[PDB]
Amino acid sequence: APGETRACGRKLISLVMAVCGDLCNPQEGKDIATECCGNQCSDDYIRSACCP
Amino acid sequence: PAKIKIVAPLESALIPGGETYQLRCDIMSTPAATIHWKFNGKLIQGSNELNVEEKLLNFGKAIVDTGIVASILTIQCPSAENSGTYSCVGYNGHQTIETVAEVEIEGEASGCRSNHKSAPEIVFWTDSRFEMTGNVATLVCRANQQVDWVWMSNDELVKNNDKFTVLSNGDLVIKNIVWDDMGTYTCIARNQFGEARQETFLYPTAHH
Repeated sequence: APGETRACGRKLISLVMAVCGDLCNPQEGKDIATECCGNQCSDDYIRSACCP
Repeated sequence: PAKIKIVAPLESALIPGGETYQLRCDIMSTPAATIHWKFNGKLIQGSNELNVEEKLLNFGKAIVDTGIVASILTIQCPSAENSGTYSCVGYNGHQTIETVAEVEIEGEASGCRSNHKSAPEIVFWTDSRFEMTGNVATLVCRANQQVDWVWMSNDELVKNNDKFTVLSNGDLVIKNIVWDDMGTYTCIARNQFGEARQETFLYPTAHH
């Protein structure tokens, strides 16, 4: 993996866990991170996809 | 709506004297937050200053401004005089959050040379910044010494133009951000004593 595509997922998963907490399954957010680092996601999706 | 939340709190600890010790806190905040440090209620690092200039540049836009900021406090030669209450305080203009820890030094500092002429250290930085395409975003770095700032994107040097602006306080201003700006930006602080490096991250969010 390119380092850029690998730091992205790390920072995204940190924001997602910070927003949701226990309400977000770790493997569930890890899938959000993969999607939003390949393609541009909106802010609302990022902040709520793991815990509406 | 404004929100501020601890990602990594200070924890109380009993520490060996004379051995360098580093505290760290991470804070998620919308809008962007600043971190300062206190020892027994007295300020010892950082400031209350917010990035009001970027708010002006984005005035009248729909702002995301969400992300995590981080800060480290280094205790060079822990002695009994350093035992006390340490607090990391985050602040975003609306709310204030504070994480407190009792750090007690256990032992004596028989031999310890706290080199004031040591390398500079990046003691506050934008861990992540999320912002909407078309807006201005800012990546922050702050150092413990007087330094000259240089920023790198994808192993290329960042130069001042009408999009990027390297400020003298350590900010990297990026105007009219686009999805290709996504990625890691390294901030480099250089002086006569050494150089410090620290990675930051920018994510332009889709504009719906």
